[PDB]
Amino acid sequence: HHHHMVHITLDPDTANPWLILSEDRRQVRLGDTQQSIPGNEERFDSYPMVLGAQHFHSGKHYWEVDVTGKEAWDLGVCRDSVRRKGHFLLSSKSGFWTIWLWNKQKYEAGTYPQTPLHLQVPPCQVGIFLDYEAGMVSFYNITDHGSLIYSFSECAFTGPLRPFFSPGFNDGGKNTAPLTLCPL
Ligand SMILES: CNC(=O)[C@H](Cc1ccncc1)NC(=O)[C@@H]1C[C@@H](C2CCCCC2)CN1C(=O)C[C@H](N)c1ccccc1OC
Repeated sequence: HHHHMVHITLDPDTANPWLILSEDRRQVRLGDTQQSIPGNEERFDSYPMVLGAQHFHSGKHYWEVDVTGKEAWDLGVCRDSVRRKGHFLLSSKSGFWTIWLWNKQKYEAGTYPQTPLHLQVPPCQVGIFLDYEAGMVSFYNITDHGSLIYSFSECAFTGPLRPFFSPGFNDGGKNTAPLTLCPL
């Protein structure tokens, strides 16, 4: 899957305004306050969420994310069509294919309802693989020899798809650290 590597740039036009993106659009973290930026149609308004600029219409695509020091986060892909504005449940039923950590050490897949995961090694790095034609998205524990964390299959897929990130909420005080997309 390593050879299907893709270079992803976070899109500030989708970014929830509490989010702070590094200049190179390779890092995202949650600010202590809220940016003043357009209320445009792509912007996630309710939750600290951001997409990659990239759209996947076909083919196989792979990337990695550092989560070192983080008590919560959310990673995966979603339909370009997913709703941006207002409250919703993160799941395949809303057109997102994600896993997450919340409340330090509780890992779960975004099934409806959510599936708790039994991991042997807390991941410091997460790999995300998309096979469009096979309607598949899978999550590997880079820290544990690239062991499969979880796989969504028979996803079908018709629209364009988007990479998806949240550095999580900081209700904790201790989730300040950013997500980082690893150079590969
Ligand atoms: C709390 N309900 C849940 O089961 C999960 C839990 C969850 C936590 C973390 N990662 C994924 C899932 N929440 C959601 O699906 C969404 C996304 C979530 C975000 C995502 C990453 C940034 C920080 C947290 C916060 N969340 C809501 O708050 C929903 C919300 N409560 C709501 C859903 C419907 C109808 C009215 C409604 O509230 C008005």
